[PDB]
Amino acid sequence: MSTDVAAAQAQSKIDLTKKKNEEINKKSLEEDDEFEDFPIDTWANGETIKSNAVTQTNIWEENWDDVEVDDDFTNELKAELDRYKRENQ
Amino acid sequence: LSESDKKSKLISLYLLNLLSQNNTTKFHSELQYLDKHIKNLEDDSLLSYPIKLDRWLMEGSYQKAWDLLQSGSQNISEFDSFTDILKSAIRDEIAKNTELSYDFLPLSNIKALLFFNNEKETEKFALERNWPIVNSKVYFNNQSKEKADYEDEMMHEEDQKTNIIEKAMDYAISIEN
Amino acid sequence: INISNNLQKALTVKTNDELMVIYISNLVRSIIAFDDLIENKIQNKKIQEQ
Amino acid sequence: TTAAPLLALLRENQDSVKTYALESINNVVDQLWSEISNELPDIEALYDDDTFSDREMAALIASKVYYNLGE
Amino acid sequence: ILDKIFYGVLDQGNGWLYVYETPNQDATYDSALELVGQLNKVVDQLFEKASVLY
Amino acid sequence: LHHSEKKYAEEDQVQELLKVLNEISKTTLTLDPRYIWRSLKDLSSLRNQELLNAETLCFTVNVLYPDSSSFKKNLLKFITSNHKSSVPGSAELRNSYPASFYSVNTEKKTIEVTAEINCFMHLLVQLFLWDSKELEQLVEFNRKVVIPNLLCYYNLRSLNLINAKLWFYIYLSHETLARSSEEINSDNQNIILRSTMMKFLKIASLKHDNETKAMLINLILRDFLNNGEVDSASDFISKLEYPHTDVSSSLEARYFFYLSKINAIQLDYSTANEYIIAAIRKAPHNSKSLGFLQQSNKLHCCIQLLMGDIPELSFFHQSNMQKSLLPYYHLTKAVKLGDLKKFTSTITKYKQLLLKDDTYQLCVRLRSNVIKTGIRIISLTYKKISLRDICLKLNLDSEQTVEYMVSRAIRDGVIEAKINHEDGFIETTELLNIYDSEDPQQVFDERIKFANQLHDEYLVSMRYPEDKKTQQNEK
Amino acid sequence: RVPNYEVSEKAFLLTQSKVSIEQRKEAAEFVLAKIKEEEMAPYYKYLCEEYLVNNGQSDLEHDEKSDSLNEWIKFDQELYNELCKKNESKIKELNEKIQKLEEDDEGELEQAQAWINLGEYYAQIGDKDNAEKTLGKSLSKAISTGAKIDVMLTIARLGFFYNDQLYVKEKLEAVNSMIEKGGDWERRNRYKTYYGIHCLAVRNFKEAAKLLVDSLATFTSIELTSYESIATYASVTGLFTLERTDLKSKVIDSPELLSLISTTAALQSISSLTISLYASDYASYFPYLLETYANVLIPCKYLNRHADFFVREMRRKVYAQLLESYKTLSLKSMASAFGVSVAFLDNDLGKFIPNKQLNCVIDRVNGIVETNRPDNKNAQYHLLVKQGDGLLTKLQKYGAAVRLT
Repeated sequence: MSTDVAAAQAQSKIDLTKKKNEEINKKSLEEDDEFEDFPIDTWANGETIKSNAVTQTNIWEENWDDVEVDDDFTNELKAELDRYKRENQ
Repeated sequence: LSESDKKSKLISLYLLNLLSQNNTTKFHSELQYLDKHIKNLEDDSLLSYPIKLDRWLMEGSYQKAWDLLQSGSQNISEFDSFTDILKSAIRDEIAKNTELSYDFLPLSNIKALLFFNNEKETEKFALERNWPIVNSKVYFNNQSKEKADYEDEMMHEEDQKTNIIEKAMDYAISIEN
Repeated sequence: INISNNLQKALTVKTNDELMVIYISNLVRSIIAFDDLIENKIQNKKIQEQ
Repeated sequence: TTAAPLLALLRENQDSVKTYALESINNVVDQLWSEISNELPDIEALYDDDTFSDREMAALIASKVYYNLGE
Repeated sequence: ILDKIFYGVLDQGNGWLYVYETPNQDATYDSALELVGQLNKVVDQLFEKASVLY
Repeated sequence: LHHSEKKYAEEDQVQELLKVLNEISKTTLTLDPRYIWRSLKDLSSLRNQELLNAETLCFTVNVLYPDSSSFKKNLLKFITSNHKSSVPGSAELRNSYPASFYSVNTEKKTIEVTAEINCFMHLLVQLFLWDSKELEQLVEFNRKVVIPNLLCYYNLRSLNLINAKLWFYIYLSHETLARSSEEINSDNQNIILRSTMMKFLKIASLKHDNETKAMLINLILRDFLNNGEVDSASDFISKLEYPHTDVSSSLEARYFFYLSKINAIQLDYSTANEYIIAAIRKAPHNSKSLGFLQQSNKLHCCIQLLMGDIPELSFFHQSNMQKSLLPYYHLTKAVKLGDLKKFTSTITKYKQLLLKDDTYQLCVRLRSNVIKTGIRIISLTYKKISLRDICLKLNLDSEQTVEYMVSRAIRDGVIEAKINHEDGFIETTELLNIYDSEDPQQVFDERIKFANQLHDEYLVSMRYPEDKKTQQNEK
Repeated sequence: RVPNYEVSEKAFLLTQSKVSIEQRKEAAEFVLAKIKEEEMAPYYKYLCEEYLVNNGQSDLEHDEKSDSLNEWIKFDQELYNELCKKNESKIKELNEKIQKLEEDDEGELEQAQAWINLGEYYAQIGDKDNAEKTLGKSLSKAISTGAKIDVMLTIARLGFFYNDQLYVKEKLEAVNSMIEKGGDWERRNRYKTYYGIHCLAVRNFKEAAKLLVDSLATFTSIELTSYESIATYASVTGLFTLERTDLKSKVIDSPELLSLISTTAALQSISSLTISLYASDYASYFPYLLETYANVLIPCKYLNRHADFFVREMRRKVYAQLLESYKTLSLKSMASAFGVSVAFLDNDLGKFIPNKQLNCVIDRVNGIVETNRPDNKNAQYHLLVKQGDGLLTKLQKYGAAVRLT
């Protein structure tokens, strides 16, 4: 896979025969790739990887959302309420 | 015989001892060592006292710490030998804070904040902590001045400050080397 | 000081490109080097014959 | 393991455990070299005194440690 | 003020109008943004050269 | 048949060996033997894993064995015996050399140069244990034989650098055996292991063998992170003299990783942050490095939260590591919002996953930083804000309580505010116009010097392989 | 070709249930009508694939949901039987005729043209997979450059029909390569509008804004949604991207918008917002905000993803221009301007301020709002130094990688 911006770290490095074994060692040092433990641990498949539009699939650009609260409900309650108070003043 | 009833008791007291130096450096380093032994085997249930105390000062609630400590004088054995040091430590901690927070405080308000009930004790601490309370108003700013000056006063000092002229000299030599 | 910063950094761009260029020159010269060794085998024997 | 016992023993002012401790510190010296380098001036304190006949042992810890420190 | 045709800022904390007629934008600093801009573009392109070495 | 497959493999090994042996016979070199050795190491491991078990046995038999044959044989009988490929003329040969270990010469005993051969038979076996992937007794036998042998004689520059790659396997097999089982006698064997590591470094210190020196330091650091002896390790790191100019980039990444973990636990998160980003850049993007990257990137997210810096939303999305970094993601959203209520949920839900990465010890410290971030929100939104208002939003307990939270937080200068007791509000003091001040000057000075240093790296590297090519016969 | 974008557009209304009940129901009647006529039965079933047990589903073809307000989506097996009849029939007949044109020999012209005629049928019935193949054979055989532009576009329109934005994405890179090689202007206009609508669907509205102004001045209508819709897309992008001055000059120097006045509800709500925004009336700014939400974003395929993103960003801009003109405001004065109560305002400001793209602070006790946004030398400094860290970082890593290798 990738880390950081995908093209900036993808062009930077490749396998040579000299380095190849040595990477294998750093993974084993950690013990596991750590992406085959995570599915076991949830006991099926995730539930909160679908929590947000960017979280779901990385195909859209950022929208900086994390709350997911529609704002149209709260704005209608605001509009109508200021108006009645003023009217009956 | 390596993890014992006795171990759990002696680790608790040790942690208070590191804490009464008011070093967070050793405390968390020691805390890490414990994860691997007792902290989840026999659990925290007596080891909870320095760990809750550590918590309440990291967030900065001194009320919580004070309360925990007050009930920790219910625990009469040897935990109380550290209680009296550690109440003193909350004050000293608070007194660095107040320099930044306030520049005028009343005499009643300095007392309240440091958890005292005796005005004579407030003014006594002030001598020792090097505050000039003159006319019942503290002058935190006087104190800052002296503290800054001393760190300049010991030599290091041309390059500590840095000069407008000196920057250009450094850059110049690098290019022509 | 800020103009000087951009300029020092501009000169660093220029040099990291000159760093990559000579490094390509070396990658190229590698092929020539390999070829030369097999070739020098043939030459040694001839010069001793004469 | 740790050198932390050995520090405790020099810090104790009963002579027998100090003699002992010179011997034990030099056993584990090239393992616990960083830890005991911090509290090596203690070890030197015992060497300067004229109540000890285990001066040579005490010197000997430092020589092995000091190499490993890099001087 | 949105036209910028006399600049200034309007303060309703007391009812004044401050009329600032001072010069805007340093020309020298501003052209430094396009020069950095170009250096930030070029380095992606230098990195295209360095794909040769890899 | 089966024999034919071991012979075709063997002849590859012999050229690489023959080629190193001459360079070191002339005068010792470091890097040129090194480049050859690194290629060979990979190939040997791939050939032994996929093919046979007695392909290692063949070579050991063929050359003089000091005890290696008997040691190989013990292993092979347990996992299904072998007695084939013991034939003569594959054991009366000592391979082909021009005369350096040629079949007639070695029998004649004008020379005997088992040195390097000893070193290659140890690499074969050491890889084979790790290829088998069996623990228990097999690990123990591997440690016993090879270590005292290498230490009876004084090693040459060439042999010492070989022995660094042997040492790795020793630590790794032993460490997994210890993490699989709890046996009380193993603790006592760990003390012996610690002793051996540090002695290897001291021997190598004398010979100036730069790769050996770096490789050992990483292991010792690992060993501290596993045992909880963070306490010792503070000592260790201030007395290192680690090489950077003459070592492999895999070591240099590992080294940078360890430091951030140790520094972070001592409540220095400033230096922690710089060290992890450097380890990531050294370490590639491949799935070969995959478990390394996952752990490194966990620690980086947590670091930025410990600062109050907070990682962006960009990061988690553009990585394809979303499921793995899920506990950190929820943390990052939680800390930001200043929700104590959410935060209590996040570290509880995910508890186990965090502790395995051993960032859990760090994470608990955020229940406080969650509060400090939250009151920072309040002072930005509202410049001057009543003591009462703050208590309402984050469920704080008194005016007096919040006074005190903010008193600790502004010593660290997070909030960057000051409390007026006499009016009853908390007032941020920032208004910029710091361009006027001498602060930017200080910043610009630092930027230039990071650049001057980059010129130095460029100069030393660029011209040095040119100088070699000219000396070389190529034009 | 042409009926296809109408169907897709109507269907979208059934996908949601946040639209009005009476608007969804008229739209549903329409769709059934063209299901019969144009054979849109496969796309009817497709909407059910995109829910799985989500609102808008009530289908008798498969599972059904009783929490849906949709109830006009309910399939029949009359719908299904009518389909197999029509599909089977049409295809056998039309292919047969096309086959004889291939037989009659002329390679460049006759065969290539015969291959196009399949792709219209498969587009019509809304199968992407079969359309692509048959129209691929056409491109392979030498034909005029305009034709090639037409056909690549035709494929890219099937990606908006199903709403798979990526499908549009890939294919239009091929238009941008062939646009200059062809070098034709007829179809240049079309391109600017397609790639425009692509940008509209994603979060890149800057690119859209520059492409869509051109769309107004000159318009080609083939395979592009109705022109009243194209005005509505232009006004969205202009308000979101551009600031007071540019925005203002743009909608006075576009005769096309002004001659058309209002003509549908969506156009009206967008245009209203516009006037209020540069004219500095904030009383009526706020009703128009609510109105745009209902009638512009939700009905559009390409802005329903942005429904919430749109309101968020728009409150920032309005506030920015206000803050520009004032040194200080009182919260109560600032609330009366909008037509919202005192408490109502404080929430809204406080979601924007820690993110720090409003660049003001609120003295609560003084009740004033202060504005400490720099526009001096200090502002330039903030921009520059942040970019210069980024140059260092880029050189650092790429540096290190080349020295080691």
